[PDB]
This record gives sequence, C-alpha cells and structure tokens, in this order.
Amino acid sequence: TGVIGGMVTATVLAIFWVPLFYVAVSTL
Amino acid sequence: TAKAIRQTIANLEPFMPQGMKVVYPYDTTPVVSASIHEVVKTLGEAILLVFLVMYLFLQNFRATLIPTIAVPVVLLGTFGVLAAFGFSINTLTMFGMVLA
Amino acid sequence: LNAGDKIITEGLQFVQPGVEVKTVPAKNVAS
Amino acid sequence: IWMFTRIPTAFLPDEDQGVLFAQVQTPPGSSAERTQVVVDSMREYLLEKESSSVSSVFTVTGFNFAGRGQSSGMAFIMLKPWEERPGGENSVFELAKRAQMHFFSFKDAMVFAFAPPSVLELGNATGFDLFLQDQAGVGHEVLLQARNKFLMLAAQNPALQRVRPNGMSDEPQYKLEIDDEKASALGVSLADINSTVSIAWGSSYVNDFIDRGRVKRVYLQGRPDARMNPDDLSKWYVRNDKGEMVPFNAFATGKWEYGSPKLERYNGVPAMEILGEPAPGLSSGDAMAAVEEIVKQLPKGVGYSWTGLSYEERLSGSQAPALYALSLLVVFLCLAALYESWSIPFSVMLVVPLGVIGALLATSMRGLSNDVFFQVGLLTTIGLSAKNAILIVEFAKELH
Amino acid sequence: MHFFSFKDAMVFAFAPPSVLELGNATGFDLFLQDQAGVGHEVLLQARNKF
Amino acid sequence: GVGYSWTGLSYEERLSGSQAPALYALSLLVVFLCLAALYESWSIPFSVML
Amino acid sequence: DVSSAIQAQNVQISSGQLGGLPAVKGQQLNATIIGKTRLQTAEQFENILL
Amino acid sequence: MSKFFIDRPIFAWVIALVIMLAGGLSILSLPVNQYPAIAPPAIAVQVSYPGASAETVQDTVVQVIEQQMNGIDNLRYISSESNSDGSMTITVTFEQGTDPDIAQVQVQNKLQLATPLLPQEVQRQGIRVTKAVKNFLMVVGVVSTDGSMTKEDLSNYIVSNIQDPLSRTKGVGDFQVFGSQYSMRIWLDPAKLNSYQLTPG
Amino acid sequence: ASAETVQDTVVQVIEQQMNGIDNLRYISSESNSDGSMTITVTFEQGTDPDIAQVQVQNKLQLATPLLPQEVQRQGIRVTKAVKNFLMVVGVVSTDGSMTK
Repeated sequence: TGVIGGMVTATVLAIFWVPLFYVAVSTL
Repeated sequence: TAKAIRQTIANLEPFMPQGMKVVYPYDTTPVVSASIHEVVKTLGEAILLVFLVMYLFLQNFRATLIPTIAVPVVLLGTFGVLAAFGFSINTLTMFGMVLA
Repeated sequence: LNAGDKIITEGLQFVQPGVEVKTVPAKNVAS
Repeated sequence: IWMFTRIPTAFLPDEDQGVLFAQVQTPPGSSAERTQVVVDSMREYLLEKESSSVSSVFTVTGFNFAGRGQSSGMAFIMLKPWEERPGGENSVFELAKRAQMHFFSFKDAMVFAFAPPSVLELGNATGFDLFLQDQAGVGHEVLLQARNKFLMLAAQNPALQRVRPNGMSDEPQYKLEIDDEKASALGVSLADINSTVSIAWGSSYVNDFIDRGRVKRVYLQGRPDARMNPDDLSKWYVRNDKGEMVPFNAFATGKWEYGSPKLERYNGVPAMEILGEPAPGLSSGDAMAAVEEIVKQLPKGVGYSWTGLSYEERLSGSQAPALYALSLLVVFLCLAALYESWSIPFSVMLVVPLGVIGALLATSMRGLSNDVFFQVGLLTTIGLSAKNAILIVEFAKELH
Repeated sequence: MHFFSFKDAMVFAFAPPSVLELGNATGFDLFLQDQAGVGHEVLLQARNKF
Repeated sequence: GVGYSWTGLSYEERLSGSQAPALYALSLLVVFLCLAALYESWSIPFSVML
Repeated sequence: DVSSAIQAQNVQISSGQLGGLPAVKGQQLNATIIGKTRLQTAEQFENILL
Repeated sequence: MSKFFIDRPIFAWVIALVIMLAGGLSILSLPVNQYPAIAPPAIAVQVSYPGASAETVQDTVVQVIEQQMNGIDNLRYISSESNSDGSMTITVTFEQGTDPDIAQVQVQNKLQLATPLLPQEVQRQGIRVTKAVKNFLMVVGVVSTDGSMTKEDLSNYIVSNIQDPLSRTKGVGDFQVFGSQYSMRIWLDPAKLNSYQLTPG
Repeated sequence: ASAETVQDTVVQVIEQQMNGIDNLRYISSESNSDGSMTITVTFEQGTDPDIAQVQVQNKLQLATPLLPQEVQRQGIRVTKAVKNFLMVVGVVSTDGSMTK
C-alpha cells in the first residue's frame, strides 16, 4: 500500500509539475 | 534441516515399539512452505497481469511478447548474483523481486 | 484466627489488603 | 512535515503464524499439583470453546520463560492451518484478546496469553520489553524499592495491555539453624550432619551404572514421606562417636524466612524485566512513548533500558542522518554527472515530495505505521518520483 | 604365495593406494550397527552370518 | 533390530556417484552456445558439434 | 585439624526442598531449606569449634 | 556497445541464454529461507545443581564470571540468571555482523579466568556451553497409543534412542528435552536406618 | 584395563557428550584390550581444522571430570592427524650395551 499510494500521486501530479519546473526562469 | 529431522525419525521408527507414536506439536516449516508459495503465486499474478497492459497499449500480439521473454530472463539472472555473495533465497529478496 | 472467620483461598494475586471484594465458596481445597 | 510526525513508529507488524504462548504463575509457595489443575483447566477450555482455531495444545509444567519452579507452567498452542480457519476472528490477535479475557476467570493463577513477533530468532513475545536497569549502587537485596516500583508503579497503563513480570515474587523459605556447640557436645561431628542433610534431602549422586548398554546415573535420597513437613526434619538420626543415634531435633531448629527464588545480574546490576504489548488499535512507538509518562514516576538510581527486540527501536530509531538524507544526496551528484548542469538536476529532485505525499496517505488510511517496510517503500517512491521526472525532462533538455 | 607356508599366522601382505590420505587398503568398508538395544552376541552372530 | 551404514572412502559414492552423466550435457550445451557465438546460425553450429 | 575444622564448618550445603518432587499425593506446602551458608565476618571465623 | 548486437541477433541471444542458465542452475543449490539471519549472535552456558537454593549460586558462579566478558569486542549487552531449583544461565550476546565461532572462542578463552571456583559435585556435570539463540524450532514426541507408558519412560526412550542421532544432524545447536533418562533411584527410609545404626553416608 | 572397562567407562561417557558440533560427518570409535581407545571423528570436506579441534576439545572438557581418576592422570590427547605416517627414524649403533 505504501508503494501503490506513493506511485499514484507520483504519476497524476508530477506530469504537471516536472514540465513546470524545467521552465523555471532562473535557467537563463 | 527439518527434512533431515523427519528422515532421521523416518529411518529409525521401525525399531521403535508399536506401543508408541510420534507427533509434531510445534513446528514452523509449514509457515515457510506457505510463505514461499504465496509469493510465488504473487509473481505468477504479476508476470501475466503485466502482460495485459502492454497488449492493451500496443494492440499487437507479435509486438507485446518481446518484454515478457525479457522479464523472466533478468529475474533468474538475479538468482545467480545473490547466490554469489552467499545470500539465500527468501521472501526478503522476493519482495523486491515482485517490485522489480 | 477465630471461629466463623472467612480466610481467603483462590484469588490471592489479584487482591491487596484494604480492597472492596466479593466472595464465592472456593474450589481449590480438598473439602 | 506535520503528517510525518503524525504517523507512529513500529517494526515488523507481525503475523498469525498459528502459534500462541500462554504462561501461568500460581501464588508463591504453591505445589505442582496446584499448578497442574490450572494448566489442565486452561487446556480443556481451548479444546471445546476455541476448537475452530486451536489445533493442538502442548503443556509443560515446572518451566516457563519467566523462570523455573513448582509454581510455573506454560503452553505451546498450535492453531489450525491458514485455509482451515477463515475469517479475521480466527486470527491469533482475536483469539488472544478473547482468551486473555476468559483467563481472568481463573483466580489462582496469573495466566497470560501472547504471540511471538514476526521474526522468531529475535524475540519470543510480541510487544515491548523494558529492563529496570537500577544503577543506584546499593547492596544486593536492599534494592527492594526497585521491585516496589516494578510491581504496579511502573504498570500505570493508559493504552497498554498484558504488562507482566518476567521475574517472580519472593517466597517463604525455611532456614534450618543448627548450633554446633550442643551438637558437638553429644559426640556427633559436624561433617556427618552436613552429609546427612545433603544426602537425605539434597539427592546426592554417587556414581554411574549401565543398563541396556548405556551408562546412566544412580542417585540417593530419602523417601517422599520423610521430607514433606518441618516435623519430618526431626525423623533423621546421626551416629555419634560412641556409636548411637541422636535425633535431628536434639540439636537443630527451624525458622521461616523470606527470599527470592530467582536472582539476576543484568549489565552489572540485578534488574527486573517487564513485558507488555500495545492495546488493539495503536502502534508500538506510541506504546514505547506511553510508558515514558509512566517512567517519569521513578525513585533515585533506577533507569529504563530498551533491549532485545526493543533495542533496535532506540538504537536505529529514525535514521534521519543517513536514510533519505544521504541516499538522495548522492543522486543529485549522479544526475549532475549525466545532465551536465547545476539546476536541472535540482529540478528533478525538487519534485520528490509529490510521491511521498500519498505514500503517507495510504498508510494513514489503512491504519499502518512507520516501520522498515514503510521505509523501504519510500525508498522506492523516491526513484519512482525521479523516473517520471527524468523520462520527460530528457526530451525537454535535448530538444532545446 | 610364500606366506601360506607359515601355518600359525594369517599373514596378509598389501600395498597402500596411490593417494595416501584416503584409506589404508584397497576397496570398500561397511559398518553393521545396532539401534534397538539388542545384545553384543546377536550382533556378532549377524556379523558371522554376513 | 540392527542396522547398517557406509563409511570411509566409499561414503561420498552413496550421496552422489561419478557424475559424468550429470555433466557432459551441461558441458555439451555450453559449447553448443559458444560455437554459435562464432558461427551465427543454428544448423551450422549443430553440424560441427558432433 | 584447624584446616579440617575450617573446611567442615565453613561450607555451603545443598539442603533441598520441603516439598520437593516427587512429593506425596496432596502436598500443598513447598519451600527451600536453607542449611549452612558461608561465614562472612571475622567474628564468625573466631567462633569455629576446634 | 550499440550498433553491434542489433545486426548480430544470435550473439544477442547467446549472452541472454547463458546468463539465464547460470542463474537457473543456481536455484538447485542455494538454501531456501523465509527470513535471513536477523538475530544478533549469542552464546550461553548452563549447569544444574541437585537440590540447591537460589542464593547459593548467585554471588559465587555469576558475578566474578560476569565481569571478565566485559571487554569482548562487537558486543550489545550482558545478562545472567540463577534459579531456585539449582540452575544457572550466564548467557552473553554480541552485535550483529560478527562470526559466531570466533565470538564463541572469545568468550571461551575469556571465561577460563574464573574456572576453579566451582564445587566438585557440579564440576562433575560440567558447564555446558552452547550457541543457542533464544528460541526453539520444533518439538518431537508423544504418548503411546495403547497406554501403559508414563511420562518418564517416554522421556527415557527419547533421550536414550532418538536423541543422540538427533544431536548430530545439521542445524541442531541446542536441545531442551522435557524430562530425563532413567536413574537407579534409592529411596532411604529414616526409621529403618537407625534400626541398624546406619547413616546415609 | 579390559575392552569392556575402557568402552563403558571412557568411550561412552565422552561420546555421550559429543553434541552440537559444526560440520560433523560421523563419529567412529574403537577400544582395545590393552586399555586404549580412539574416537576419531570425521568432519565435512572443506573445513579448516583449527576450529574443529577446539570445538572437539570444548565438549571434551565438559566430559573429562566424569572420567575415573586413574585415566584423567594419563592425559587425553586430541590431534588433527590425517590417518597415516610420513617418516620413521631411530636405531642403535649395535654395541650391545643398549637394549630395546
């Protein structure tokens, strides 16, 4: 359960935030 | 070792008088034999049930059997190297094996 | 001890002196 | 961060295993016949009330894990196999709580019932084990105030269960005092008194004999009718130098005293040991912290020490210096080695709490706790949160 | 062949094997034990029957 | 009532004998794969295997 | 004989039990008999009968 | 390396097959477990006393033997225990990771610094030194089917016939058989002793 | 001493205590009529003998006070001999003065 519940939120969240954090503006 | 104990009794039980018996009031090896075969049946439920998602996403029975020959060939490839460092097969390796 | 006293058999470990308690005729003695 | 400290800690939430331990403790000074009628009354209950789960019960007497003596007995209860007893009520946790509540009907023994942990080479009882390491520097039996705190004053259980002794209470003994002046003034020498009292009651072992081709022993002791009462101390005779028999009560009396039937030495001081389990519903770490409000009532010199299978809870604990602080420290280096930048390996470890935020939720919803399987589960989800990041940031960094 | 002229001694001549640490004679060996509790004489009778 | 046992240099033969049938098939397949690592076929290694 | 008297009067003697097994049927009293113990002070060694 | 094993498929097959087979012949050999060695190493030493008291064997055979094994490397905690039926236990454990045989011989050569303080009637039985962990594995033995067998002759048959084969098989490091063998018990009558002017000596 | 006296006072009492030995294969024993015994115990193949002889001696010292006092003063010997000799030395230079 600790890996199922850990994986499902690592999937349905990080696909929105990893492209949001590659476009962090400090990488000029 | 429990197999050794049971055959040690099973070679010298006829010398024992017929007005006697032997039982096993407390024992832990059916726990081992069940807790190995249960995780074998979870690896069996994780080898074919991971095949359905690739058959669903690739829609081709000739294009989805490529990783299902690749998954049981790395797995027993682990059974050498954990044998190489003196470690034994148990449920603790096999938990990471079901995870892998 | 005197006649008519009620000495305490079974139940000694669970009971300290000065404790309200209820009584039942004991079955551990021979009589 | 708050929900990380909201979860409790544990170690190996244990299994049914089909086994159950049950020890009895009759009051001190009891014979083995008094213990046997409690052990058999416990045995007959499990074979007709709990026949749905209990397969067979093996009861020994004269020996348990607390100690030895005529006032001690224990039972190995082997249950049915896993498919022959369905339903969660047939678990050992639901058999133990309903047999322990029945064992309060047994008045003449502190009967208990408990399970071993999931590991068997480590520990013989589920739950915490704390030792009263009483370093006051006092004399060896003037330390009875440690026992006075050990009885009930360290048993103020808010959310515990089956908090039990592991030693045993001290019992009456019979000090046999022999004056050597009067005894020697009747001609009988004292070494013969020593040999008589050591052979007649102490069961001397003379030499070896052989039967059926195997070497065995030959012992020597008085008959059972002659060593049952203090008046039976006066039934033995010793021969003096003139050749006649003096009775034993012509030069010897008896007097009752009080002494312990078990003495320890734990890490330099005789400690007393306390076993107990957490109540159904809560974990083991909050029980090990709920005894910490009980240990704050304590006299001078004493202290609490976790040991055995509880040694790892207070020697490992949380490995915050090492586990998930140097594990994901080096992945920043090994991704800087492959991404060739400073900020893009920082970005993919910035998304690391988005995996553990539901890893905590699943164990909070199912009701589990922080143990080593939870820790190795989180150590997978670090890599899971990283592999979703790298698979979609590699194409983001090569296409730019 | 010469040692059978000696009437009052079962003289037996032999040689050790090629390796030295294994055995002292050539062939096999067998133990016939008892595990019930029977006597020495019945075991010697079984040895002579063998 | 009595039993028997094996000892000596003739004990290890009872647990597992001369395992030349147990080998020479493992050693056959491991060279069957090794010359197939050179010849890059199935019939061409098998024909030179015998 | 001074050494013999010390070796006879400063001992630790196994004195057994007052209800020790195997007891009679119906025994309800069980205790440990404390016989001779070792002397501790010098005054106990002074009153050793020669 | 890329661009090589893709145009050479048989050479791609053979390495996967031999790395299959080298693991597949390994599962026939290594032992199958359910848990690894999780407990720390620990040895113990026992002796019994016929008809003693608990305070005869507490200050003597425990405390001087206790301190010598403080100084042993790779150690967790030390304990002892002395009982009223005449039994001792001077068990000592270690930290996890040490070899148990050298951990046994370190306590062995450290605890001959207190060896001569022992009486003759229990030096006759000797200090039994084992590597018992804490727990049992299984138990063996039961009553006769047709009755006529007490709780003593079963124990005598167990320790006289099936014990010494059981103590030489593998895995077995300790045994705690509930009972004992026969002994020629002589039961003295005190009234019939002074009828002939005799003593038990 | 006789073979029965040696076997039932020295051999049985020692081999009754030989339990709990690591990698023990078997225990052979023999006792002769001139008052001598051998209890040559063979271990598994692939074991260093230094731990083996001290594991034998730790269980022998458990049994050595059970022996009669006439044989403890002779002195037990525990060796790691293989089976057989390597060399023989020693002879007289024959002058008739020295005997056997």
